[PDB]
Amino acid sequence: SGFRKMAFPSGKVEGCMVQVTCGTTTLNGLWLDDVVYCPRHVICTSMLNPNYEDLLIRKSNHNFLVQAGNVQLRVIGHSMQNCVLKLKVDTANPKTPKYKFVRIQPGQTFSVLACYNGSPSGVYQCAMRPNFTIKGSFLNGSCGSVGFNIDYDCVSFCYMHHMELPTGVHAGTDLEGNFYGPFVDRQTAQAAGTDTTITVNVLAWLYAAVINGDRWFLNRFTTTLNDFNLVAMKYNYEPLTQDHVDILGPLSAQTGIAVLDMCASLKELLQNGMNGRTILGSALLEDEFTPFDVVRQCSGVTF
Amino acid sequence: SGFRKMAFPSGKVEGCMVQVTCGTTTLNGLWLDDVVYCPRHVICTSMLNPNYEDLLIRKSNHNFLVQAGNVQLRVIGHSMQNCVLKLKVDTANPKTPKYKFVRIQPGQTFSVLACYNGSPSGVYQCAMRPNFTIKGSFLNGSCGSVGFNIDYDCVSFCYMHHMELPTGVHAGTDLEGNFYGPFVDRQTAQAAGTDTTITVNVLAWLYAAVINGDRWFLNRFTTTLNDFNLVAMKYNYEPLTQDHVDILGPLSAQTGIAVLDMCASLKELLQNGMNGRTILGSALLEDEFTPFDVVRQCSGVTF
Ligand SMILES: N#Cc1ccccc1-c1cc(-c2cc(Cl)cc(Cl)c2)c(=O)n(-c2cccnc2)c1
Ligand SMILES: N#Cc1ccccc1-c1cc(-c2cc(Cl)cc(Cl)c2)c(=O)n(-c2cccnc2)c1
Repeated sequence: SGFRKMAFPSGKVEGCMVQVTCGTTTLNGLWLDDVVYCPRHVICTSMLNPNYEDLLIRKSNHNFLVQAGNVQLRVIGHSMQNCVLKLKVDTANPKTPKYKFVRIQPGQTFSVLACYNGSPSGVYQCAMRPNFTIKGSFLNGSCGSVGFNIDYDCVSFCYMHHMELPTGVHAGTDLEGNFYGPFVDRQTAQAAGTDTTITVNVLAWLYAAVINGDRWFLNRFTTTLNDFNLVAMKYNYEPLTQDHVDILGPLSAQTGIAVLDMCASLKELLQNGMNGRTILGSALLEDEFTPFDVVRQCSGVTF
Repeated sequence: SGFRKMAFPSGKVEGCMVQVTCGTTTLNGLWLDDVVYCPRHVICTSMLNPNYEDLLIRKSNHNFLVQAGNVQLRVIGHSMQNCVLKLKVDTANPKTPKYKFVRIQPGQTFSVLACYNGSPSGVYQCAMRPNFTIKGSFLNGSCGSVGFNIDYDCVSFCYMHHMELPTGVHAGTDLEGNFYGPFVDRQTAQAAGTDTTITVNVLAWLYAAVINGDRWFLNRFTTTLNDFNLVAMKYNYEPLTQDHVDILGPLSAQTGIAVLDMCASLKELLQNGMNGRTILGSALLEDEFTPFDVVRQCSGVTF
């Protein structure tokens, strides 16, 4: 029993982290096979309106210093794919895991391995917000740190860190260099859009709570999907879809509580608050656990 | 910016996890050099009053099946140190990190690598509670999972998981087999004692909040250590010591807020609640971040 914000074991990713230096800028890169991936803004000198095509044409391989621990890797090629720089190196990473690159949907969670100067610092879990920012923990030097999920022994990379926005939340790309959200790797007035709460995740966490013995929020009522969504939109929650209801199926079956029954609990909680009580140690409704996350942690999958 | 419950990178520990099987019982072991450590209750058949001296005398080396991935390790010796079994194996772990064994004080935090059948599942952070339990996330099969801190590249192991108590919290030992708290590895009526909140940690997290721009709880007042402790004891908080005040020094200096000034804020928060506001994303006062944890994450140390 118990329920914690749990990240994936990070070792397979630690073995891929390197330091990329271009000029006076240093950040992190991801070394898989004979290629190092990193944010293309490593080539900028500080930026208002950079032309990265021009900036990269003016670089050579010798301008890129890649260090894996203390061993310097020799850069033998360099190209640009969207907002990611790919540096071909002359030796393949002997620690390359089985991996793939995936672009996730908002509401999905992943583990972040925060890194500085190519050295892992810490691991934590977060979600892709509906407004395509993440609420991470990132200091200067963290650019190029990656987010990932692990299935079997395959690492699915889904995030590379590029920027902190003015509100202190974070923006980045998939491993093909495409930003999540409307953001651009430049200094402009861009800001995080209005966010919403991830309804299906909140319901997943309520199921997690029941599995762990928190039942005080349950009630005898059921609601209709349409009438629940009426309340969801009023409290700035994402609409619940039949896809979401179907995804909550296995948890609904383990606990014997129908999805629309649990929706009636969430409506009550939104309308009345918790009256000084807590759920799984929280005084607010938690929305960064997916249904998969709840089953994984409350049933026990390993990697 | 940002502030997350951050665990240490787990890879150095993943390389040490193995499966120990004795009879029909399977759990996890920790393989360092040519020794595998695991909870001694792996030799029990289910237990009301086990005599582990008798139970171990009746075992041989061949009763212990140790698997590191798929490679079976040959057990060449077996002994008992307090509540931990030590199985000498015929090959040293090639992935042994620089390590040491430490026994921590209540209020200290560590990362847990939850494991099943020798395979890492997930990593999370927790604190040793004042009542010497931890609020972990542990399913059947998790015994022998370890907790640790990492400094430089040295892993300090401080917890091995032995038991879930009736309230769903967890009990275990240091890596020398000594339980934290009064617990015993037997089936009895033992229960978690009354817990308290870790005051110095709460203050550390309030400093973390200021560093991250949450200032609404600050005020012009200061309190005396004695008058603060008067309020602490009323709300079931641990007494604040001059050692604690001194430990909060560097954070007090970075923010320019005196410890006893911050204590006045905490008194106000205990007496009045938050009035619907949050701090670092929480609606309750968080107490599982040490002062070291705050400096590490708000300043940037790596390993
Ligand atoms: N690492 C690194 C680094 C190294 C040298 C120089 C600058 C950086 C950098 C650059 C950006 C940035 C910001 C914008 Cl608005 C647009 C663009 Cl293109 C890049 C940034 O956000 N951070 C950062 C800081 C804190 C948390 N998270 C990310 C650090
Ligand atoms: N693994 C494992 C395992 C394998 C085979 C048989 C039993 C176990 C076991 C044994 C104990 C236990 C409990 C008490 Cl009260 C006293 C003693 Cl000596 C041991 C236990 O608590 N768990 C457990 C369960 C859930 C979360 N965390 C810990 C699992």
